[PDB]
Amino acid sequence: AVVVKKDFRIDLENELFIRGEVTLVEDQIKKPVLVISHGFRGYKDWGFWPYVAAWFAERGFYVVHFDFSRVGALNSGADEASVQKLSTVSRELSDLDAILSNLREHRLPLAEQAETERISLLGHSRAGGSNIIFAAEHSYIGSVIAWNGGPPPKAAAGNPNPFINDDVEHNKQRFDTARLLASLTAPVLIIQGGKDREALLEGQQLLKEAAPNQTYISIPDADHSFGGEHPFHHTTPYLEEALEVTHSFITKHYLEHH
Ligand SMILES: O=[N+]([O-])c1ccccc1
Repeated sequence: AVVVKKDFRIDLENELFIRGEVTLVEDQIKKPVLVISHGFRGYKDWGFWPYVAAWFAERGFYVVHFDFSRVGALNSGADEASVQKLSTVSRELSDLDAILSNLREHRLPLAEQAETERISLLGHSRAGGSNIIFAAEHSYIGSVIAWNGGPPPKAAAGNPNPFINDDVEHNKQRFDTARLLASLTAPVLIIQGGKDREALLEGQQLLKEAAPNQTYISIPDADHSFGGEHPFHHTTPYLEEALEVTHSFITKHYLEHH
């Protein structure tokens, strides 16, 4: 049982691109799909992501994780205005659309082993919110999990990004995850570490109050990265628990029960 890792690159407009990887144990059968989105400071090789992708591949998934367009732009020497424009939630939604379209058109590596009837999303931090938005707007997403994220987007930390300020202001209803969670009939899981930063914990309580239909799990002693921040020598009890709970939540919802 070898975990294969197949690199790919999706060419977008002009000089932009998405680099990604498919992680899979090749069993000559279609496997449910997990698409992973990294957080605002992440990239596909950051911290626990390679371990996480392999962990789900060992447990029966066809896994996709990838660099958002803004990562390749930065690495390619794009200037600050270009990188800032690519850093909106709106661009995340568009990059996810390119990943999912290429998956659904069987252009990703080993796509004959992807069960595209059974797509789940896993998003970390800021991508937890954008994954909820994407899932709510796309019927073909069957379930979504957010790790230490979920609340509606707002202006990023550090330097002012005006494109982010405009994106947030022109999309207040569209990006309101409390309203989206309340009406989404697909199962949503939010895992939140109890040691995380305290404006985030308050945002998470508003989601649970707004949308008690969904599933909210606390890991009381875990921080924003479940201890798996870069570099990654080994897993942690908080990351293993988040993986277990995420896995259990997905399989619990594969069969339609009533
Ligand atoms: O209250 N909670 O346990 C909770 C609330 C939001 C997200 C995760 C857990």
